[PDB]
Amino acid sequence: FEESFYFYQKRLNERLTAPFRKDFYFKKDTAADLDWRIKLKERHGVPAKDIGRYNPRGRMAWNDEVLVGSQTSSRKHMVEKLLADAEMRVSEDGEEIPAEDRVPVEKPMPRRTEADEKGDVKRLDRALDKTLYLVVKKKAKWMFPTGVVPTDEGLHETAARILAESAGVNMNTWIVGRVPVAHHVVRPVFLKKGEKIFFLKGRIMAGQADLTDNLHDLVDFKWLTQEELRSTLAEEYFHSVKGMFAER
Amino acid sequence: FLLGIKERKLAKADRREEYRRRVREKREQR
Amino acid sequence: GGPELGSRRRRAALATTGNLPFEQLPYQCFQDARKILQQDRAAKIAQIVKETEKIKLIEARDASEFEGGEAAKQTRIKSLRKYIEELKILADINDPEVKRRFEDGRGDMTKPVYRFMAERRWRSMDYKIIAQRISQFHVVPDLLPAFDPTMDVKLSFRGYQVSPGAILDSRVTEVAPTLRMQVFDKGERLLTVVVIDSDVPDVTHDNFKRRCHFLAANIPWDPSKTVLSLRSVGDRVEGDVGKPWLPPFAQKGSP
Amino acid sequence: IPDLAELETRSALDAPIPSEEDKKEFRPWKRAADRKARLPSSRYQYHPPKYNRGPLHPIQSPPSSDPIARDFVPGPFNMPRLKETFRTVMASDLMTLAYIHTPPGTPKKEPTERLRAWEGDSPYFANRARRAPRGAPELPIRERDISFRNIPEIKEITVSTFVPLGLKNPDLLIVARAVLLAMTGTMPEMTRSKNNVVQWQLQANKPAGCKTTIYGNAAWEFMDRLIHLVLPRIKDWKGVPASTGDGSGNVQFGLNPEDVQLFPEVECNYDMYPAKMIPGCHIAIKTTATSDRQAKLLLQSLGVPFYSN
Amino acid sequence: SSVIAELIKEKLAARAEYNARQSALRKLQQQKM
Amino acid sequence: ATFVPRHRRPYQFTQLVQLSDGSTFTVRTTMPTALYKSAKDSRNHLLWQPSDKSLKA
Amino acid sequence: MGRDHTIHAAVAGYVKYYRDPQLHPDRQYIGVVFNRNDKLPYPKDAPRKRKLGLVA
Amino acid sequence: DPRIINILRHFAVLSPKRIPPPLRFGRNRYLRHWTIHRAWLLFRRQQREQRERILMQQHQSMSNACEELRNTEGPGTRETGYLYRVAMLKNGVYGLKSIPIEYASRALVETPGRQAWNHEWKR
RNA sequence: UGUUUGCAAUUUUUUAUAGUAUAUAUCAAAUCAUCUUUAUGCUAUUCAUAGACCUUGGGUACAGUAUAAAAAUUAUAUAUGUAUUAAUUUACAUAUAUUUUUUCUAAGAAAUUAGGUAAGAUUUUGUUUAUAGAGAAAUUAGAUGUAAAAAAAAAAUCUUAUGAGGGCGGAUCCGCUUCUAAUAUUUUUUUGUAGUUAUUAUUAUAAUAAUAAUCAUGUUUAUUACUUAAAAAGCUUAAUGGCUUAAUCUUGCCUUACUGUUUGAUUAACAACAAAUCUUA
Ligand SMILES: NC(=O)c1ccc[n+]([C@@H]2O[C@H](COP(=O)([O-])OP(=O)(O)OC[C@H]3O[C@@H](n4cnc5c(N)ncnc54)[C@H](O)[C@@H]3O)[C@@H](O)[C@H]2O)c1
Ligand SMILES: [K+]
Ligand SMILES: [K+]
Ligand SMILES: [K+]
Ligand SMILES: [Mg+2]
Ligand SMILES: [Mg+2]
Ligand SMILES: [Mg+2]
Ligand SMILES: [Mg+2]
Repeated sequence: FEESFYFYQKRLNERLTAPFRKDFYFKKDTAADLDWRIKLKERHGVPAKDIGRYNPRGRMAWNDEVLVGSQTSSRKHMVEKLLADAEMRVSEDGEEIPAEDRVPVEKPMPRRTEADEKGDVKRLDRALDKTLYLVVKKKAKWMFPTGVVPTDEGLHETAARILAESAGVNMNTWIVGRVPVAHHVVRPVFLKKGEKIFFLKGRIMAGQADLTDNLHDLVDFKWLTQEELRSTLAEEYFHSVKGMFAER
Repeated sequence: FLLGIKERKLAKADRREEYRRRVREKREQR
Repeated sequence: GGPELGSRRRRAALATTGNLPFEQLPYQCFQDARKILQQDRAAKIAQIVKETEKIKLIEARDASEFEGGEAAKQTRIKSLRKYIEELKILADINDPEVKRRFEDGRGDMTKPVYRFMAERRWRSMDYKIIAQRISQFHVVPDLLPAFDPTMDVKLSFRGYQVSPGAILDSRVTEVAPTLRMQVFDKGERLLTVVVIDSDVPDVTHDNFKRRCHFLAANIPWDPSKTVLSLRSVGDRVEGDVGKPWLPPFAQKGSP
Repeated sequence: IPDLAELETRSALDAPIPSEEDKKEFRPWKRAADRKARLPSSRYQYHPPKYNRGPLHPIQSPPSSDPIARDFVPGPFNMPRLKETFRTVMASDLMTLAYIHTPPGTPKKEPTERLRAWEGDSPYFANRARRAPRGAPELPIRERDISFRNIPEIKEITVSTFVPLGLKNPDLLIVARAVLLAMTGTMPEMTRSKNNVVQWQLQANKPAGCKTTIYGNAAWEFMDRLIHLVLPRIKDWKGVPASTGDGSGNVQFGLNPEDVQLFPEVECNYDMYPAKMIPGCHIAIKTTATSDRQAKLLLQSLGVPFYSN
Repeated sequence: SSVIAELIKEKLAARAEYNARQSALRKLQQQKM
Repeated sequence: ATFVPRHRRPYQFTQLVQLSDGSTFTVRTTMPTALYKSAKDSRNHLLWQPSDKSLKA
Repeated sequence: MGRDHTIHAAVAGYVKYYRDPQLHPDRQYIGVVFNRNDKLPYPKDAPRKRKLGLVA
Repeated sequence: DPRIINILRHFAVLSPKRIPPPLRFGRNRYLRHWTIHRAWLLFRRQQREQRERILMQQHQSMSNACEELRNTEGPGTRETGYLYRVAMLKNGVYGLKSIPIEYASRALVETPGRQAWNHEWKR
């Protein structure tokens, strides 16, 4: 619906926006002007490349809507037309370049990388449209980097140290702040001492985790999504950290 | 005005068709 | 192709186009937007079933259980009942045909949806005028201490609509006028019509007195009725005529 | 259920989607050509008036959201990548970064009247006028905490240029009006002088500049190119001054005439404007923040470096 | 334009009729003035 | 009588902005160019990438 | 009220100096009542007290 | 002067008398836009109430943690509420280096770059 | 056929039919200059048609991923080449004005125009924060807060009523008078404060309790109501008073800045008269 709405609004702007004056961008009798007129002629006078063929004036201006199952509104079609137009169609001397001689433009990169296909959970470029979470196994139960809070340091100063001792210092990270975003309280057994874990949100900009020579008894790590966390973390350990999750 | 150009355009079409016809008869004769 | 089908454009469009419901027109943005409203109305209806069953649980609950007694039990169901009425309107407020049927005057006024748009339209231009007449003509506080109209009333003399507070000729205002009323709430009630002339000059006491020119009671009215002829109040329609229509008049010299 | 019975039975939102056989025969281009005649016009002919002549005038004007209205602007055309970033990654960080805890049973804070009143036993204190704003003559707005219900965001941006030399060379104002037209995508409004200075040859009440204003998505897109395509290209740029801010949440800063021609819209057609006529601008960012520090924190979230000066 | 021609003729007749009444009444006013 | 002003907006296009990092995104602009490649941007600047080492009396 | 802000009498009555905090909170008015024992400002909900002023 | 005429021509086409007129839709056409408009705003309502729900949930996760942290004792010989009082300090939160620019500068993109992520980054 | 081409959608009115006043259609006016050739041309391809690689031509295309099948089509004069005629007749093309489609040199870039009327706006001055060039002094953007699901009930103190034609003395006249209604006032006796979304706890996805948010079916540039001391700005000229709920400002239409006569006042204009001032019909 968003694509259909954008395309629907792009044509309503064609009927209300002032026409496009090529004189203000292209000088008459130049490589750019000739290149623009040739491509404009193929688009049937429409100076835009992402609204198909539609004339805001004339006797056929009322027929602006598109029927069901149309490709013109898709994002793939929009990007395809904009890329096929970025290629020069006229040499610097004003002569049209042959069809087979035109140099195509470098196409964009695919949204799904090789990691998505391979399914490597230790890669940070996987699920580029979702938020990944660093989960580490302890010699076994999966969890986040955790540790005891000494008497000299605080909550944020302790989280920074544990992260460097567990995941190494080769990560460009930033602790959001001192406020904890979630807590998991394990009541005591009247015996065993309870635990009041306080989690601090963190964000990684670049780098990769390193478990070599870690101080804690850590074995493996993996960057999981919000959907894969509930399948890995325990029920009680997940119900307490799910409130910190985001939309994506 | 619009239909005026229409009628005057169709009128010129007949004249062009009369020229196309008559000139064709000469080409065949030659 | 007769007038029973609509205007010329419809009878003309209904002869050169294909027979297909308006909601089934194959348009991309129109069918992607209709699906958003479709699966939404299904959620509103799923909520009405959830809230209706919640009142049963509260209804079948001893008032003693509630810390506030029976007083706190009704204020909770009241908020629930009012919440359902809003869901019955939001389920059809986005329907494109409910708007078409209402604008064409073919809307069923017994349903909350049409009575909602009917009042929303009346409160846009007609209420602002009648509200002004009550103030500029000093109908308040003269006749009543305070008055806020809640229904529409359009009176026409001999088939001619009269503007609110318009000077009419003594000959035009000689027969009982036809009241084109319209109520916006459900149910059937008995109405009482009164026509009062509040400017009769009393020269003996140097003041004005009010005179009733018409009075009728026990007139059943529902949101489906629109026209009421004050001529036949006890003959055709049910009602008790307290005073027949008196031709309005004004002596020369008085305002 | 009686409630469901009160709903529209002839629901159009519950009809099945169109079919392929009926869609293949739906050819609007063929209907007009096949008709071979002009369809009679409808009897409903109401057009929005050119002037609003009151709330009780017979002919009324429709809202701006009505397509036929004279003020209708086509809706959004795309989702700016900057507004999607903020609402996705940064909206929660600002809330988590700046956050103060309130006990569960904390009583609501009642605001104090900033215009004091005289209270006492003196018979004169009764009808005394309210005291003046203590300190400054105008009351400053109070800061609102950054909670989950108040997330500072960008609202609009005003790009204004002042060309005093346009009073002598009228061609300097025409070029300035065209630069801001392409840079922002709107029709700038000409501005006039308000003071006279014989030393500067400034005359009041004469056109000496222009201005624009972009709202909604148009503002996020301007910041998208400004921060990621214009400012990085300025030579020896230190950042936005740390002193910018009107104490109410609006950040202001200007660009040199050599930095305005770096805009992708101006450099593409640079040879169309006369030489030495591309002016600077005073870019004013208006945000929903309620303080001077909340604005800097908002711009810091969008990748705007601030240099101390 | 099979059945629409009849409706068009009805529209044309409605217009040609008014144009006749307007010209038939405008002439009466010019005689009274 | 309050005048109802109309919007005077110039023609706008949909442009693909390819950053120096290779990433692309669509934007709304007035220039007719379809693809705008940026050789210098935040992804290629030291003020925005202080930790980046490649750009780095 | 006159052109020069002079307040005249529009009917035959008795002058009254009063304050109507309902109409305007910080204004003082002058009125004319038909009965000397009337008290202005009249309550907004009471009927208008008017005289015919006509002879038959 | 010739170049300036190219500018005046650009403003002339934007004159109120030159710009296109207000739209003129029929009923079936007007109703079709009425649903597209009635649905788009509803779509925004769903995206808003969803976006505002996550903000309320994330906020309630902190209130529960901070509230609990305010009652904890320790670590060691530390009075109750110490970590809470230290967790509410805003030292450098509103400074110049508050948020790292490397994170804020990286915005979303329709498609990734030649190198989506940099795993070879070294301190 | 004015009005956007798929279909009863604004207000009033005309006419006609049914109908016993209403209903439907139709017409006119108001609101608005939306631009309209159903293809006659273009485009692509092919087939003829010239010979040192030309003009003019006939076909083909089958259109929702809309299409070659209109992204904008005029007239006229001169003159040339091809070509044609009884002819500067016709067709074609250029040579270049000249006109129409107003669609291409920004009036929504320009005046401080001051009265009548209607609508809309409501601190504009100064002070102050910030802002390429820009400084003591140039432009621009800002400078209060609250509310917007919703109340219900008991008594009392007045005041009002062209309320009950109240009662009693002299229907609507007047002083005493109970009752009822309404506004206001008590800090008053309280009762209720939900629903929705989400969190936490208990209980068996639901229920209950607590906590938090909650104007929102609406282009978030939301909107609406209320509030924001005083001075200052503005209101034809000094000074004083006044106006912000208009006497200011903006815009539309206008020119009552009208003709004759006339009322009551300025505690009987100026401590007389006269020339005056305001107001009424
Ligand atoms: N708008 C309302 O009706 C409404 C209702 C309740 C509360 N609020 C409050 O007002 C503020 C803003 O409301 P909002 O969140 O609904 O505004 P919004 O962000 O959804 O709309 C702002 C602008 O963004 C555009 N937009 C919205 N979604 C888009 C998309 N997917 N792609 C491209 N453009 C898009 C809109 O059309 C509009 O131009 C918030 O504080 C909100 O809680 C708004
Ligand atoms: K939204
Ligand atoms: K003030
Ligand atoms: K005026
Ligand atoms: Mg000022
Ligand atoms: Mg300065
Ligand atoms: Mg004036
Ligand atoms: Mg005297």
